[PDB]
Amino acid sequence: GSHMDTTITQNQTGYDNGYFYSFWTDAPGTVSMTLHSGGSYSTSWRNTGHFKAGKGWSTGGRRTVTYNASFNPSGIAYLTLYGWTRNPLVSYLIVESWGTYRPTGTYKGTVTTDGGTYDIYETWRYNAPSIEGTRTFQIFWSVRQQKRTSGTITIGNHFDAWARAGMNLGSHDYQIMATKGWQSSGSSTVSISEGGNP
Ligand SMILES: [N+]
Ligand SMILES: [N+]
Repeated sequence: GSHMDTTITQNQTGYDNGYFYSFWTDAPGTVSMTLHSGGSYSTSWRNTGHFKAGKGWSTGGRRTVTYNASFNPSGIAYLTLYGWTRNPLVSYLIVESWGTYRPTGTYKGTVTTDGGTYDIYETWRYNAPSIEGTRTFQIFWSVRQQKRTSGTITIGNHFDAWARAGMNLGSHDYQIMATKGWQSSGSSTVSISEGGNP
């Protein structure tokens, strides 16, 4: 594209081609995010700490989104539609692919959506970094039963299934198609846009 790509290595957020982006890590210098044209970005990490990087929207909602990804973890990493709510403070992850560790937790059934079935889990995070600072909060999970690296995510269907399982979201903060991980190494290239049939 005409876009002059840049590479981010320090915690930050902003907009790029109308897309909200977020980069966060506790191991600066060991992970980078490259901003591409439109809703595209790449990541690269080597012996990192915690990291999360993605493009999407500064205010989340019941969007139907379509993505395409190259996802290459050597350890614990996820390819995931990732977001936050406030009141209550909740982090949620719709997990499309994973590395050496598949997420698990308190199992609350399944949701079938977008050509596949997802396991539903709730976990808790204690005194951890958040959009509200150091906090204890819920994590809502949908983990696809088979990995994939492209397709359409009907976010509304996950929200509804969680609600039926008694997993209640607050007022939406950001919502990104993220590459997230803990330590080890890897790379990703991810393209996201709103669109596709719900
Ligand atoms: N750690
Ligand atoms: N993690």
